[PDB]
Amino acid sequence: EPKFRMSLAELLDESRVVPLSVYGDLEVGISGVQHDSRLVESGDLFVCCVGRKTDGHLYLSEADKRGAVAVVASKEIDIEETLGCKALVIVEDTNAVLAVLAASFYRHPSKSMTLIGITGTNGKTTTSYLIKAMYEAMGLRTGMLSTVGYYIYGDNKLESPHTTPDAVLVQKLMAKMVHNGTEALVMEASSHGLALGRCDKVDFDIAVFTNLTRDHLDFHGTEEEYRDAKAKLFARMVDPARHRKIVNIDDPNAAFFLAQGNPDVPIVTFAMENKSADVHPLKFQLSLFETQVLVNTPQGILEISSGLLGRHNIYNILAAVAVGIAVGAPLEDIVKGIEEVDAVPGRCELIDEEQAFGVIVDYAHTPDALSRLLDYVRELGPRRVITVFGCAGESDRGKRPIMAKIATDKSDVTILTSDNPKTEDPLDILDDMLAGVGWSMQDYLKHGENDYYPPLPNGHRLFLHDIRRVAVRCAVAMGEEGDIVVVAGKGHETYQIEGDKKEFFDDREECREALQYVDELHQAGIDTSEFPWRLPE
Amino acid sequence: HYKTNKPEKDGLFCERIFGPIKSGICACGNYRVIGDEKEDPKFCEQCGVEFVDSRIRRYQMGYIKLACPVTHVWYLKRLPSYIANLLDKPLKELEGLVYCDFSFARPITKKPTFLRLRGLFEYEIQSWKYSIPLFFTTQGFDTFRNREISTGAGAIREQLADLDLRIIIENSLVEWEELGEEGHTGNEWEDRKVGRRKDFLVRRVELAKHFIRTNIEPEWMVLCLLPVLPPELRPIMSSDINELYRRVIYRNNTLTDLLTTSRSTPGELVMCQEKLVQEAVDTLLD
Amino acid sequence: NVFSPGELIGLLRAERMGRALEEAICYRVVLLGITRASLNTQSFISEASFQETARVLAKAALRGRIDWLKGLKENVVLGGVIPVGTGFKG
DNA sequence: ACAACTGCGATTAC
DNA sequence: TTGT
Repeated sequence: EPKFRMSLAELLDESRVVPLSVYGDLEVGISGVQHDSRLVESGDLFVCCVGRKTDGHLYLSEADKRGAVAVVASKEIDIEETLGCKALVIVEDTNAVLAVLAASFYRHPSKSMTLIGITGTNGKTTTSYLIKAMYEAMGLRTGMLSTVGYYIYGDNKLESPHTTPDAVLVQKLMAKMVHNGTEALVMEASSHGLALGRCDKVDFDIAVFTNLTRDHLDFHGTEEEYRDAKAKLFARMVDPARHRKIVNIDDPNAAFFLAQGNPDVPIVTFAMENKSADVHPLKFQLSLFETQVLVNTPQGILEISSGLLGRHNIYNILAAVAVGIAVGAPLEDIVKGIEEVDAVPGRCELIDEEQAFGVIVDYAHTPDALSRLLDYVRELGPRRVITVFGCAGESDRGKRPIMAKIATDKSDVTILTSDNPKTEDPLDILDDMLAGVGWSMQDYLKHGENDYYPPLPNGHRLFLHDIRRVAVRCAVAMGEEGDIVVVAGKGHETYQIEGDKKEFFDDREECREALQYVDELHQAGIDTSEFPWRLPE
Repeated sequence: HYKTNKPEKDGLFCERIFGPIKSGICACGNYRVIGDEKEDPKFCEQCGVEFVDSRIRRYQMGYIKLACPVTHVWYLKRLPSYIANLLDKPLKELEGLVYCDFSFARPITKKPTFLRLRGLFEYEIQSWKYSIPLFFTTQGFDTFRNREISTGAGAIREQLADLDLRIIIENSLVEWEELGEEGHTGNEWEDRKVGRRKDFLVRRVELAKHFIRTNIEPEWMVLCLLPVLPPELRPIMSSDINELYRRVIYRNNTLTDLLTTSRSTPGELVMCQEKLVQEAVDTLLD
Repeated sequence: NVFSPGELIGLLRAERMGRALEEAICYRVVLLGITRASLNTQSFISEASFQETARVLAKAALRGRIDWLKGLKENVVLGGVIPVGTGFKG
């Protein structure tokens, strides 16, 4: 039961699939037609996929190579040469073929059940799961797709290589879920996914943006392109008093997107400082474990969700409160959403529940994200802040000098180790990283030969190691009551690849084991205050 | 072979690795003529032995792979010790670390080291290491133990490998310039000690300067693999050469078996077998 | 950089270096006994390998010495024409 | 730690 | 042993 209404020629004819050239009929048995060649299977019709990377001719060639029964292209394609069925149809319109790839009954169920799209610059996945939990607590089962995993409908999420899967495959999965095992099929995609055409070819009941800013400026080539695409997709299928425009009023792109489309749709603002939005925290309970706020708004709920971040998580909770109150005016239904938001999701995972100092895992793969997370941790951090991260072999090396400096500036103790060697010497990239602060590997080592390891002129200590496991263990063993340790290498990843070999040993459980077993080293007498550990005799 | 007088396979007299025992004949049982007009395979598919005149056994060598490295007797245990000259560590310390189970804290100086032991001779392993291995991932502990305290034959190889001859000659010249200012004014014992130290420094400078420009590496003083003499040159009637060869082969394969058996094996047994292998290598060489 | 303390050089070479180099070269005459003299020669295979074979062999191996066969025993060991008498090409 | 005449021939013992 |  992968899909329906896609194994007959009349079903494709009713879907306005006019290719102007066909041989016989689509008599081959296919559960769901997929525009992408990889998503389609052998003996199944594959329509042309419209995209900047893969055009219609390349998609038809890949489909004919993979064994698709039908391949759509602008010119004549010899799909029957390496297919299971001789019948094929070449459509000269790539966009029309990609739109007709999804079955009529498949696209009608997901569009009729429900739909919730969340395309924001920052903090989109934090609000998508909150809205999904609110809809599940309301009494309607639904799923929210993310960049890590494509989840059209249901609690489970299917593995997808790209951040946004194929539109036809997503529609087929949503139809299969809505047929049995799911009551609603909400298709949520990011700004890039919405600009590509993944969530654009789906009737969105509610299209709100968590954070509107310059997204895909280098890809689309023009600012506010993703916001304009989202506004156009919302205006394509819009209903009166059904679409929600909850977004921060401080962002001009949010107001620009809300101005476009049907004006009969409900509009609201989730800004805290703005008085027109009527939303405000009105509480001082910020903490690393839970940050509860008493929202006082006429439309928003009273209680708020406990967020790990100071402003980002608070903004995500404020944006999700509107979607939670739209379904149910009572604030008691938002308890499950608040619990799911405080459940410490993947992005910027919270500290471990073991009795120990703060240890957080973040996916700071860029300098800006690293500096933002360091500022967020400095806001909450009462005492010394220790960070451990590494660059990527063969990544832009421009990033390397600055990041080390950005970490050494905010953090008093910084331990640098190779997070991903990726076919580059570990010591070779650590030297380029230390070049940002003015040191070299020869010095460090000479300073290292000395027990001193002299501290940075600003008064902070820098330390270098080549193995990530021992570095994380020393960072998790060097802690104080108020001090916090931040792991910024892989927030939502557990794969470490050194050269050709790939290991999955890296995980948060490795850090938890260090906090569990640090008591043995403490009782034995080992000193972790500095990188040169003092041992008995 | 037993009561067959035939060369055993993968042995000291093996036909496959060295060569055939008879000219034109092979261990498979089919005679062939080398250089014939008709196309003939150089070596039998069934038997590794090549079809060649049996003069190769005279000029053909072999090699035994050693699991634990060994140290050359000539460089180590002679009164002028080139290893003790290059590595300023005393000769007694090196002889202990080689023969009597000890530990060297820092054998690598070109890699990061978390532990701050920084000791020359560790007379015992009583230092806390069980809490350290459990804490770190066990595989991780294995990964860094080489940069950590090492024992037997890895510390010497890492010291000889990770070494800068220019820094060595610089420090030796500095120490030479420092000494000799007023040593002669002292007693005969103090003057003798200063003189001996100065001569040691000069020999160290000469050794390092020669090593700089001779396309020879001090790493090769510790033997990773041991060559085996050609069979004919040690013909079995049986020679001691071959008796010592059998002894070192037996000890080395027992060591390899103990190593491949399990990592949880006791260190005492493998260390004693390493000492036995090194003593057999010493008796074979000199 | 030219010479080290305790080295052994030739009298003519020492005088020619002293005439050329301003750098003070302090040298004193060591009368060398027959045996010592042999153990200190340009060839490691002819005169060095006569009393202490293993020592001079290890020393030449660690140094990387190169011997030019200008002596008799050197060609004798190699099994070639000795450059004496009929073996001297003129 | 190192070396202390040159070779030849006979036997018995391994 | 005798001396190096």
